[PDB]
Amino acid sequence: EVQLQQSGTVLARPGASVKMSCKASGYSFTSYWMHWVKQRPGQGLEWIGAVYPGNSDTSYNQKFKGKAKLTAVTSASTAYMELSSLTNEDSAVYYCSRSSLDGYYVKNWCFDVWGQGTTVTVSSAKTTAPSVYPLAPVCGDTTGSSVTLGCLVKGYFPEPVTLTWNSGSLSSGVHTFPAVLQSDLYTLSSSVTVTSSTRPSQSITCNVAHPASSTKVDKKIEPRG
Amino acid sequence: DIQMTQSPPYLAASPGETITINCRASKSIRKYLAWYQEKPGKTNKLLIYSGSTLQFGIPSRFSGSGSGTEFTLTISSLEPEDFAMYYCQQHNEYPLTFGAGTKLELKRADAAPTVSIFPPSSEQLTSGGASVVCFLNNFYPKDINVKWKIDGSERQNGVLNSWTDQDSKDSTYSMSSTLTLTKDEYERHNSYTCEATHKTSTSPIVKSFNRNE
Repeated sequence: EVQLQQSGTVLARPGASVKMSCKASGYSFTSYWMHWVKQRPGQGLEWIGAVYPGNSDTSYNQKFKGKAKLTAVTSASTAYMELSSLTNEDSAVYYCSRSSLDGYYVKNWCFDVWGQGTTVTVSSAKTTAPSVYPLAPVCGDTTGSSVTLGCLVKGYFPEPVTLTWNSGSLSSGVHTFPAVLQSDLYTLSSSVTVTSSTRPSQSITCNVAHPASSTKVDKKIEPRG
Repeated sequence: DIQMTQSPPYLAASPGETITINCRASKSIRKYLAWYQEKPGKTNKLLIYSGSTLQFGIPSRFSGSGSGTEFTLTISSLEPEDFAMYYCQQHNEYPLTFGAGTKLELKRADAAPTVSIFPPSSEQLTSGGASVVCFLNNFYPKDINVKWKIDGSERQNGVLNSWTDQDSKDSTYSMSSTLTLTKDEYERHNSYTCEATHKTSTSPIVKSFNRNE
């Protein structure tokens, strides 16, 4: 079965360099052009370049002549891409993909196999653990039937953080939102709705984990007095 | 470069119906256009190449037509798993380029949002910050406006919104708006309002609280 394993996320301070891998398995590596595609959030896929491992030849989008260097190691079935002079602009997902036809002269074809993507985050921001504040309803507002409780997770970097409600035992009626950038730092929230009989008669606790700063906290949600 | 424009960007539909989306090239690309399905937690799948050829292993409900300048993709009979993101890529010349994408959404019953507003946590107050959070939950369609009012005045600065994608259980969206103030600015006012205007109601859904309450 044909795979392309890409390397893990990288963080990089502006102006820096970064090099990523793409380990190809289960077909003749030297016979197919490996392509690199870039994807920034809401902005569509751009083609960067491609390398022909069978003769180590390479073709680059004019837009990346400066930016990218592609290389292959054929003993290892791997292709590499190295991006230099980093910028916020270069913060994106980068994919390698296999041309769907073998052969050297089918340079511009489509791709049948993609890798899961490598994430490049380019930031001057420092590693910060998040503040975890609990959201409890407006003083004395157990409304009609249900009750929504929340969790605010503020000013951390880098991504990600992972949240659960009551150690993960409580899991429907949860909405966890995608993080957003405030200045340098990420912030995200999560809601959980549950029947007004469940609470404040039982304990509901928010569980945030930020692996990047080795933080694990639990805010129990307390009624407001 | 050749420029792809895919239309529509968005599209809602239901299991069983047909849809067909567009991709237009800025110049002639002979017959050479491919289509990719993009789905969270899975690698991009090739669906069609050269305008009309099925990729090995792709169901025959996917079909493609076009040549020169105008192409389509058609899904004959939408399957749950077909709700996804589709891109077109031209394979006629250097440099390869893509369209922007079409997002294919599962249509369901209009659903009014369940609003909730939350005052700053005391732990936040103590450290000098004050964030008021407002959860707008389980609504359809996706279009919504939220409005922060301080003591009656609409306040735009310091508001950060985030939307979830279409829910895997009931297909609804959910939102969270967080206006962030300095604790000093926070106490300078009394009335905090979150107003949500949504297709389901001619009048906005308002929720607020008074700082001393």
